[PDB]
Amino acid sequence: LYKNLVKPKIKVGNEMVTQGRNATQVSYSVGGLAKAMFDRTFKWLVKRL
Amino acid sequence: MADLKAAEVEKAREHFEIYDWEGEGKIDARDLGDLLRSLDCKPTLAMVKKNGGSDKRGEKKLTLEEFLPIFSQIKKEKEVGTLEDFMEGLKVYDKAENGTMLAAELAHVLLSLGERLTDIECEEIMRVCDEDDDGFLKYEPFVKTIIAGPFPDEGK
Repeated sequence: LYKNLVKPKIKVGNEMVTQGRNATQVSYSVGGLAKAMFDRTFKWLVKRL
Repeated sequence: MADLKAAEVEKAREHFEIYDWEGEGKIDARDLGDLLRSLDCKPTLAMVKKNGGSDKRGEKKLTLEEFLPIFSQIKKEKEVGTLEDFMEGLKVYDKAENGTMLAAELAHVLLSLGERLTDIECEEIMRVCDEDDDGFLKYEPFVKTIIAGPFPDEGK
């Protein structure tokens, strides 16, 4: 879990670089996973309903 | 293609963030010289100005967005140098097959042609030597300490 928020994996085509996010960006980038997750529970309900 | 790895991006960030003396995130075009040098790419001032650099101070300022398309160009150079070129080169002094070099004769070659060193830097290059009169250095320990750097095993 933790690590990847601060220091991501950026694969640009054929090259991969680890580099740099921030404080507002960790409590953006965790959602992030809660961007996918919230909008997929939203979409899960949209489907279900 | 080539592009900068996570480790390399950290090397480039650290040094740049150090060079921000102002508090705005920028480097001078003069300071482009020793910045790349600390980044460990070894260039001529000719290589520095080739990518937008200055003799003078107070000319142009470059961001990291500018600086990285400098550094990712610089990495292409192949002819950096080895040891053995320098051996072959510094052997030419000989006259009697001794590999030994008199002090005046050795300061003068450092001063005269090239990007050049000063009077002052020659006083420093001599500093490590002690207690040999009329007055001989030697080609092999000399070159090896240059490539070894400021702290091989000992270091002052």
